[PDB]
Amino acid sequence: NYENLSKLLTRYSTLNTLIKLSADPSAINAARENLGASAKNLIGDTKNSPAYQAVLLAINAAVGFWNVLGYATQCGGNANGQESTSSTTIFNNEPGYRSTSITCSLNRYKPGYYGPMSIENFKKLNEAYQILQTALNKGLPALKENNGTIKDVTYSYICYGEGNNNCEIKLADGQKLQQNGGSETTTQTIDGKTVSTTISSKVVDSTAADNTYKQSYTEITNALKDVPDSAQALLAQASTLINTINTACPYFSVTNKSGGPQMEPTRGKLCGFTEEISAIQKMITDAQELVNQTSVINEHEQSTPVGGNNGKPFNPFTDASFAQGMLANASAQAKMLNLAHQVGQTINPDNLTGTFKNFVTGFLATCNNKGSPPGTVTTQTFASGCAYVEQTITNLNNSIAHFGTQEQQIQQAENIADTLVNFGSH
Amino acid sequence: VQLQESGGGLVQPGGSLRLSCAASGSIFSGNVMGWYRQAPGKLREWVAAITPQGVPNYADSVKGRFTISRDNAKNMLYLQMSSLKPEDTALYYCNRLPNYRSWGQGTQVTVSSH
Ligand SMILES: CC(=O)N[C@H]1[C@@H](O[C@H]2[C@@H](O)[C@@H](CO)O[C@@H](O[C@H]3[C@H](O)[C@@H](CO)O[C@@H](O[C@H]4[C@@H](O)[C@@H](CO)O[C@@H](O[C@H]5[C@H](O)[C@@H](O)[C@@H](O)O[C@@H]5CO)[C@@H]4O)[C@@H]3NC(C)=O)[C@@H]2O[C@@H]2O[C@@H](C)[C@@H](O)[C@@H](O)[C@@H]2O)O[C@H](CO)[C@H](O)[C@@H]1O
Repeated sequence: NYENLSKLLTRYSTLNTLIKLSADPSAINAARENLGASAKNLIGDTKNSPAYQAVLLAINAAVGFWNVLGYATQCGGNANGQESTSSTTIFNNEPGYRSTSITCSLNRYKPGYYGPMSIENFKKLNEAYQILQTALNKGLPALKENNGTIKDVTYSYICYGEGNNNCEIKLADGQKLQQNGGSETTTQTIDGKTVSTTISSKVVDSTAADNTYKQSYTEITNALKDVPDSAQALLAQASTLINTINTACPYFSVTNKSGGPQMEPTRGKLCGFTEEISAIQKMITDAQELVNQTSVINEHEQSTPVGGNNGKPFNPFTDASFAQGMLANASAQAKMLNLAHQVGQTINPDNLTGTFKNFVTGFLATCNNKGSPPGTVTTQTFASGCAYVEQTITNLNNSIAHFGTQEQQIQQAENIADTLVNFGSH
Repeated sequence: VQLQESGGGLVQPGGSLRLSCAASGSIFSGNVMGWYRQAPGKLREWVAAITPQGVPNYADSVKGRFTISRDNAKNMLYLQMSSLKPEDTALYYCNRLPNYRSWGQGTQVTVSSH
């Protein structure tokens, strides 16, 4: 228990300095400029922002997980999770085996746990997937630009074969969507905005010219309009993607072969990737927490200069009501940056082990496409991430390494504010 | 979570020094690491950083003079310091980026003439 300040500042000399800076409005104003600039780096910039890279990384890991495993994942049946007798259902723009589609044509077995994925669950997964790929392909916006949209996300699936009822669309009046050329509007909420979808139905006969299934089919097109692309929006989709996979917990089976890296386990149930799925969920959650710091930073601009209220010298004990704002802003920035770092450390294979490590290095953080733009599904996407997972970790690191000064400024600003806040009680 | 710097001393200007930091693997592994210094009357200033892949970057005040490297097998971090001016006199500290909130003891570097 120290009696006085000189004995206290003998030992901790940086504290003397920090007091001198707390009394000097030009020092204070410099700190507040820094907070301006470092804020711009976190939420206004993209490639140089750890926050941006961490969000992108969380999204990419969810997408990549499905790009790795979706082709091996067994799916089938009819509506409401029922088994089917001869129902083939095909989703376009999905990473199937040697294909840009996933066929779900497993008949007879009941969809469910350690079983086929229901078409209901696929649908739910696929929409999240289509939106994420579309956004990745268009490139994500800076964190603060949370009011933009994707003009158009469009995806189709097709149902064929006797008894297949997966393209029957009910609608809220209880009326069926007209199967030949029906077309109807739907809504849902995506971070607090109402998004319309134009859902439409087409029938194509067996004998139609170059219907290559020589089987008649119903095609469902879904056209979403003005889909929000904020972080908070795409994380929620990512969350839906991975939680869908995880709750449905379908059976899957990959054939390993000789040569390549080796899937462990080769077969089982998707939710058996507990370590992988946990981390992806944790990444998503931490990116949500990080993004929520954006508003705290915005609510507390630091661009108004601060002075000795009346042309007379600055008094730290009375002239510094701005300090609670400045403390909260800096703490928000620090928190973003930590969260950002936490996100990369959850998936970075340098700290992984075992089969989880062999998942990320052998599969997730690779791409067998032959480098195409993000969001691209090709006939070699399957069994590899193809979501720039390594490149994204590398950039998160590079962004963090290039934030060394900025991080020190934030700390300094925080202590200065803290110091003022203190003086400011009494 | 431990950070231990060594290697500093007193030198004439134009001198060089090799700073070392043993970091725990929790700190080091898979992390960007970096060097910092704290001169009398100033607050800690970031000096350099290096990614886990070995990409270095530096502060304008030391670019061209200092070199940062990491031995990924020994959880070790180094600062090769050349052409030392009196302005580089400071306690030097090592840490990951973003920082672990408990800093090591640091190592004193003092530069002065004759
Ligand atoms: C109520 C509603 O609107 N829809 C639900 C309904 O869907 C089926 C019904 O509408 C019936 C009414 O007859 O029609 C089915 O669709 C027909 C189309 O009317 C027609 C126009 O192109 O073509 C039929 O295709 C033919 C053709 O592909 C040939 C070529 O090989 O094969 C025919 O079937 C063969 C059969 O496979 C052979 O074994 C054999 O013995 O001969 C016959 C031909 O006599 C094939 O049928 C087409 N039928 C089918 C089964 O595809 C509706 O089927 C749905 O719509 C089509 C276009 C596909 O999407 C199917 O998968 C759909 O199920 O009842 C359903 C329950 O089965 C659903 O609930 C619908 O929502």
